[PDB]
Amino acid sequence: SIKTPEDIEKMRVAGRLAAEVLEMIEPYVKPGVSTGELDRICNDYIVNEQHAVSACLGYHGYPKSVCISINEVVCHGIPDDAKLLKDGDIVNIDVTVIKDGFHGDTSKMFIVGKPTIMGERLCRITQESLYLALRMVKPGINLREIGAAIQKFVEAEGFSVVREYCGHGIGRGFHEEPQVLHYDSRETNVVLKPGMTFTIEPMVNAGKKEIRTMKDGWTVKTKDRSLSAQYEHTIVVTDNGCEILTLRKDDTIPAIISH
Ligand SMILES: O=C(O)c1ccc(-c2cc(Cl)ccc2Cl)o1
Ligand SMILES: [Mn+2]
Ligand SMILES: [Mn+2]
Ligand code: NA
Repeated sequence: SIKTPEDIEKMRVAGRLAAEVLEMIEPYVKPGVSTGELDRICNDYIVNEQHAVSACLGYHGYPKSVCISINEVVCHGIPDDAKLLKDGDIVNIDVTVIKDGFHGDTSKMFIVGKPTIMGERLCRITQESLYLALRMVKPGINLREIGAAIQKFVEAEGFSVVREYCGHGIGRGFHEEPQVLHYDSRETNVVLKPGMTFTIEPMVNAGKKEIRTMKDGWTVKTKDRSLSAQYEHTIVVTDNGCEILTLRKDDTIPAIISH
């Protein structure tokens, strides 16, 4: 569907709130803190300050408000009061809030304590793959091209792209069409049109692409247990490019990308 100007404004508000949760939580992401408390802090902020609601809580049965994945955990890490961040960890906090019926979806990586070379690199490269994808977004381009570009860049680094998960259209629904693959697929055939709103959220493994789901029915780790990183932004396709709806102060890319 092509969001109307009214819907797009609502997406701007929802996206801003999602981004601000990530900005707000940053100071708390330090050695010693539990992912459980981080989740509590995020939920209180969303509910009490943003007067919004986490879209993840209860989604497909998801138990928490935000997803927090550490190191080898690829995605859907479940916040837990007994899981503490430690020096060297790379942590993804993925937020999705619903405000006035619309969803804002975004995640970023946080480096805890003293960063490790592989960690800094995996995170920087993963974000750059998101960035290069964003710089390609504009009417007429096919999503297949974007997924192809992300994969090419990532694999050039000797990393791999997780295939089981993808970006997605977003709006009044958390996950709407189309699917936004972060790799080249002969199944992908979607030409971008202005007004389309979707996410780009590549999951990149330092090692092999294969994954493993744990036994809590949610946590996903790399099969080989290598590090995995992810960054995500919600965007709206504009007439000559796109507008990042979930941009943060620490983002090193413009909100409005012109072509
Ligand atoms: O960024 C996302 O699109 C995202 C993060 C977590 C999820 C999710 C996806 C499914 Cl299918 C079920 C439950 C959850 Cl929390 O989706
Ligand atoms: Mn997300
Ligand atoms: Mn998403
Ligand atoms: Na990870």
